[PDB]
Amino acid sequence: MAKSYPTVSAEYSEAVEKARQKLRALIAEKSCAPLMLRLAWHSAGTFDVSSRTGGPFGTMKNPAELAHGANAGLDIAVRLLEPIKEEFPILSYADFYQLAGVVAVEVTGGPQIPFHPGREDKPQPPPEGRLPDATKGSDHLRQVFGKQMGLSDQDIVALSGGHTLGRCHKERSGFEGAWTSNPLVFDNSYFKELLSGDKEGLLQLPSDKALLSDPAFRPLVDKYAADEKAFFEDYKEAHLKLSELGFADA
Ligand code: HEM
Ligand SMILES: O=C1O[C@@H]2[C@@H](O)CO[C@]2(O)C1(O)O
Ligand code: NA
Repeated sequence: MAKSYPTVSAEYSEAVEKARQKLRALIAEKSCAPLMLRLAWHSAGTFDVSSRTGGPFGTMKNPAELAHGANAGLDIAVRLLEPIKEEFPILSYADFYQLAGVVAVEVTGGPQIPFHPGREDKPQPPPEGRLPDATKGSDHLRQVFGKQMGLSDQDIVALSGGHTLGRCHKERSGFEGAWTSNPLVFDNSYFKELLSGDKEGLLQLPSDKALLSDPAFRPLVDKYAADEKAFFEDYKEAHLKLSELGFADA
């Protein structure tokens, strides 16, 4: 009941469904689901509840936001998706990029995340510096996900499981390597690799390791490593919340 979703036209809803189908095909065919999940997350994760600035309002299309250091490489994702966007002028970029994130999780075998249309494209990007710093720890994660975005500790641990997709690139973040042996498969392997310690061929960031030493985060890592269904349930809830920060609040 925390949300009151806007009414959109039948034509808007039809465009969402047709765009979903085109996104499913493109993301699968080009093997770019991890990049598209990162696009949606960096679009949404800039929300700050105290000022109600940032969040999933289409501003990743803005070259000034693409130039943020944390967003290196997301210009590739924006350009890959633009041919589909041009077929759906009625849709906001805000909705379109969050739909891409939902589809990315779907096509890699993850949960079905609900999607509610109607986000506005806002003119001003957030200030640079809202997103989490991979070199920091649990206090920082709580400041960013908790105090800025308004999400819970469970949400932090479940959303970190998104690193079951993809990898770090030396020219983008500067880190290099994949978290899992199956970077195009959405499963609970991220938590299993965390628990087993470091191993050759795989990467862990300091922010990942912070989940192991924190007394509230660690039981959730244990849970998700043992129970993929529980991970999918909590991930679905957290991604839905993330994708709607600042949107349709009652
Ligand atoms: C918890 C704090 C987080 C930190 C510190 C963090 C940091 C990073 C870094 C440094 C990269 C590498 C970028 C590159 O070099 O290409 C990355 C990639 C990625 N992030 Fe995270 N991230 C966090 C949370 C999340 C969340 C919440 C999600 C989505 C639910 C997510 C999804 C991804 C994905 C899928 C990739 C791989 C992208 C690709 O393969 O192109 N991350 N993240
Ligand atoms: O998801 C992704 O799409 C890119 C594609 O080139 C293959 O791997 C990538 O570099 C990626 O991980 O960013
Ligand atoms: Na994986």
